[PDB]
Amino acid sequence: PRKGPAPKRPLVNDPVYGSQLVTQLVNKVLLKGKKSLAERIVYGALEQARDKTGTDPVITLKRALDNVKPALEVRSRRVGGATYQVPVEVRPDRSTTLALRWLVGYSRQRREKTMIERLANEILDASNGLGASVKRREDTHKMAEANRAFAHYRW
Amino acid sequence: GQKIRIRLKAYDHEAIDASARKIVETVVRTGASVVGPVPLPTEKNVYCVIRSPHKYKDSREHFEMRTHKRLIDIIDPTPKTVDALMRIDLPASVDVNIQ
Amino acid sequence: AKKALVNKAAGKPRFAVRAYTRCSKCGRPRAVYRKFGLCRICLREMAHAGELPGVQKSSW
Amino acid sequence: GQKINPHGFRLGITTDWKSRWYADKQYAEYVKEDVAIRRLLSSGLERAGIADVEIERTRDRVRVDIHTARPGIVIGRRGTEADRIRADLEKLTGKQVQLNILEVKNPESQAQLVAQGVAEQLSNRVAFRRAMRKAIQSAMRQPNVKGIRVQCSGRLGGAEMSRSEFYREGRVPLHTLRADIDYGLYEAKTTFGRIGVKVWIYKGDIV
Amino acid sequence: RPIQTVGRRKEAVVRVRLVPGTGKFDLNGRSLEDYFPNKVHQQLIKAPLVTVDRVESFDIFAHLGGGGPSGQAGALRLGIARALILVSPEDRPALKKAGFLTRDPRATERKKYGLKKARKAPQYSKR
Amino acid sequence: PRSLKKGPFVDEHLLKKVDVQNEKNTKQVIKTWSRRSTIIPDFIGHTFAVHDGRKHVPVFVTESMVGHKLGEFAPTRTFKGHI
Amino acid sequence: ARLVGVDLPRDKRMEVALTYIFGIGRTRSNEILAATGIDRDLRTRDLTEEQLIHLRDYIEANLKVEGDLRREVQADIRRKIEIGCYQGLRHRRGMPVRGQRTKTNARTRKGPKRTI
RNA sequence: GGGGACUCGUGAGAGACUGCCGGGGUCAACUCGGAGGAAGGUGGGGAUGACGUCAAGUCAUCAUGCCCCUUAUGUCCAGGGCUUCACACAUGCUACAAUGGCCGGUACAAAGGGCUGCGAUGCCGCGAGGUUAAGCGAAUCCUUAAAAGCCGGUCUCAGUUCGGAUCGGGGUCUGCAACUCGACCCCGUGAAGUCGGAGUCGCUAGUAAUCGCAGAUCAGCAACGCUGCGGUGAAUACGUUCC
Ligand SMILES: [Mg+2]
Ligand SMILES: [Mg+2]
Ligand SMILES: [Mg+2]
Ligand SMILES: [Mg+2]
Ligand SMILES: [Mg+2]
Ligand SMILES: [Mg+2]
Ligand SMILES: [Mg+2]
Ligand SMILES: [Mg+2]
Ligand SMILES: [Mg+2]
Ligand SMILES: [Mg+2]
Ligand SMILES: [Mg+2]
Ligand SMILES: [Mg+2]
Ligand SMILES: [Mg+2]
Ligand SMILES: [Mg+2]
Ligand SMILES: [Mg+2]
Ligand SMILES: [Mg+2]
Ligand SMILES: [Zn+2]
Repeated sequence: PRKGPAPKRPLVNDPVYGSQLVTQLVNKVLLKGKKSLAERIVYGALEQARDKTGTDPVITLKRALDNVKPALEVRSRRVGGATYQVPVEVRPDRSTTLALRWLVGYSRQRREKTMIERLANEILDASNGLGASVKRREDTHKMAEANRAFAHYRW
Repeated sequence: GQKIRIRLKAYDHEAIDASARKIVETVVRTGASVVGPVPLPTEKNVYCVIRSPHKYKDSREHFEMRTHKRLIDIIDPTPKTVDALMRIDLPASVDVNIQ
Repeated sequence: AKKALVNKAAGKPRFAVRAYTRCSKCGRPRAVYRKFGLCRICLREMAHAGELPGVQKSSW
Repeated sequence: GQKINPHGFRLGITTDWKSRWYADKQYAEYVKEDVAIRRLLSSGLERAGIADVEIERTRDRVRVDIHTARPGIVIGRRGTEADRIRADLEKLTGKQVQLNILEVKNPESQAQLVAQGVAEQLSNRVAFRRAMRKAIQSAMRQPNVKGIRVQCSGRLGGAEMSRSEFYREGRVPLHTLRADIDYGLYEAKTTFGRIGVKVWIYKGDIV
Repeated sequence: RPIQTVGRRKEAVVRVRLVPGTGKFDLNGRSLEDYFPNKVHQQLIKAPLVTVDRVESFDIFAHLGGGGPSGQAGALRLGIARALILVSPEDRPALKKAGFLTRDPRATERKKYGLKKARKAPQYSKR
Repeated sequence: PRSLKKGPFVDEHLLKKVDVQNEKNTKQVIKTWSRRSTIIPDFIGHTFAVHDGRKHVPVFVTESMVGHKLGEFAPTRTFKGHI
Repeated sequence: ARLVGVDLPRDKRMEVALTYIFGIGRTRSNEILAATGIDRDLRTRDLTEEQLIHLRDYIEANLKVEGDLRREVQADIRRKIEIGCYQGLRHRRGMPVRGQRTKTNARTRKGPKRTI
């Protein structure tokens, strides 16, 4: 707002996995207040995954998130008679949240029966670099690289 | 024993306490016994009224009612204090029951 | 409201389902309570005047 | 208007309810006749200058306290009008009544009387611009007045367009809850209509 | 004189009755796992305990009432946080740095008139 | 009154205007203002005059409509169309 | 597998598969499968011919089916039309018969929007 | 039975006041950060609407200056109307599903209401409901089982085991009376609706969202409206270029 940034909300360690990204991805998945439901979904995704991964599931999900992490986005601005976009660097806490928000949004429209294994194959194909959010990464990246010419308007 | 039970009731504070603690005390000087005043949870009745006489829904006023309940439960029964209990100048806003 | 109407409301109409309640002070046919027998405006100003006991404002 | 009643505010904080009783089931028909008794005592008695009316009611014995400016008219020739209003109250309530017309210890700092004085003088059709000033002077001669605001609204002398103006002095904190502020409002009756006279009188924080 | 601690989160009331023992958490005469099925709840059931590393002893007991699942979980966590310091006068700064003895005051605020909920407002419809 | 324990509801101001005519076997019409009486199988072939709100409409209870109410057969509001 | 003329699609379970019948719902299926002894959890592709005999008589002797409900419903709405009742007139004119609001509604009894 | 341990109830109070320490600032107002503290800088919310503006609204709460009727604009009663219907706008509820449908089992509340009443249990009816009747003017008894939630099974992407408008038939309750025009229940019937253009709205935390519960008015109720109570419960805010 006007008076500086607002304080962020801490998120405690997951009981199943000594990691925070699970606790935060489940909260992203959360809708209407079904923490229990979203949590069993995330856990079921990882526990379905370990069979086809062999690697530890949070290690696999980190591999996916390192792929789908944005670096430089295309934030808009209008100066004269024509609006255009500005390539701007994305700080990591925004970048990871945006990446896994894309994951949730495109796992809500992927083609299987239900979202448990939908998200499961999303995680594995993002750790292997083939997915829909994966291709969004390098299309948003190239859209911003094609507007790097306007990076000299950094507000 | 549990032969006499009163249910002093009123609308507000500093009336029930005065009517109980210092006016039912007039019996213990005769050798009786009370267990002290007993507070009872207070109800809260709520209304909501349109402020304007016409056309304004989004402006209201709230009016409420508190009725405070107390019990005493004097125990020791004595024949010469029944009349004493009957002859008590209760304050105007306090009502008394006998059980 | 109208004086004939307040008289009708105060009377004993046939077919008791027909009986209704008006304001105790102005005869308003709407927004009248039962524990108060008194409409909304003529309850507001009466309670502000404090002429009916046990009433105040609130804040929770 | 946009000002709430200071009485409505400080009811239970600074000031007290005019009527004190208890009821659960027959409160409605106590209020029914309470409004009637206020109509009765406010109808035909305006000369006495009513200040306020207390009602007490306890197990079929009622006590009607009345504070007015002049206890003289209502009593009359040693009980020629007090018993008259007692009888017209008996035939109304069906209940033995302890009527007690006491006093107002000073009828010039007590609002709900300043308003009626100003209103009667307006009905007498002399300048409200002298009325409000003399109310100010009469209200600054008591040992305990830290402020008074007088406000009159209406046609105010046959003007085709109404107007509402106020005078004040001292401090009258209507937004302060610890402020003893007594409010009065009376409807002056005149040849061209009705004039609102509202007075706030501040008598210290609290005692 | 055995201890008696009271814990609450938003309405839930728990009455913790710490006893030195072997570890047996029968809240309201019922087991942790079957009472609260949420791993989210039974991390914080023992989080104040694992903070001081005294899990394997001092079995507790509490009467549950009011609110919901997260309310009862927070109530019990507050109860244990204010329970350990009565039998040990040395873990107070550690528990305070952990920030578990805080009551966590967060109440649902009232609905206000002119709105569809506490803050949710009716549709504007400028014209 | 729509409950199958208290029977139907038929106006007593109508019952003894229809029975005294059924007994002497006449088909005179009774000019009535009762939209609420439930027609029972005692007005078969009989002609009523119902008050819809402005005038009267005749109704001829032939053989089957007897299972409805008198006020159902009385159009009151007058609408034809906006054009 | 034509049961009575509704031709149940295969790969379906009894308790809902019977509900496609015009006149037999889920609560009805709870008794068509109760008085015949046919379990709720089954595949209709595994339906025995002897069992289809066991319900080829119970339905026709204790229930009522396609045709002899449609005929009845058109018959009595036709009766309301012919008797000149309020409901019959309303049904002819196509706006709601149960006293529904006819000012910003009645779209279900009428058609799509007209926008005169 | 018993006990003042605890809760809770509700009375009196204490505590939060830049109070103390570190830094900056004329040593000021103040400001950043810490110790203690449940709460830290106004702890959160509410009540609170300065002078006035809109000849803003209300002559239909009430009062009222002038104008107007008196076999009528007064007044009583039965009906019908204020609920209509080619359209248009406004505010809402249900949906268009698998973060779900259904079956079964199984937990965790808050606030209110009750004598013209709450109807515990038992029995009858599939159910709305019906009957006997205990207790309760209520921290006692009823309302009351809260619902979303968890476990297991079925359903398997379909205009469906979605949706529940719509219609026929049969009913309960209230009310003298249910057609105009009440609510609730059962069976079968099973529309539009597959996420809504231009445009536009609300929301910064126990919030949005979502889920029930309660009340006023009220015999009954179109209660999806209004005011309240609580369960679960979020994501974002770099910042002021733009609106
Ligand atoms: Mg202020
Ligand atoms: Mg508006
Ligand atoms: Mg105007
Ligand atoms: Mg106007
Ligand atoms: Mg007039
Ligand atoms: Mg009439
Ligand atoms: Mg209307
Ligand atoms: Mg279940
Ligand atoms: Mg049964
Ligand atoms: Mg399931
Ligand atoms: Mg359905
Ligand atoms: Mg369709
Ligand atoms: Mg679809
Ligand atoms: Mg009601
Ligand atoms: Mg009524
Ligand atoms: Mg809520
Ligand atoms: Zn009134």
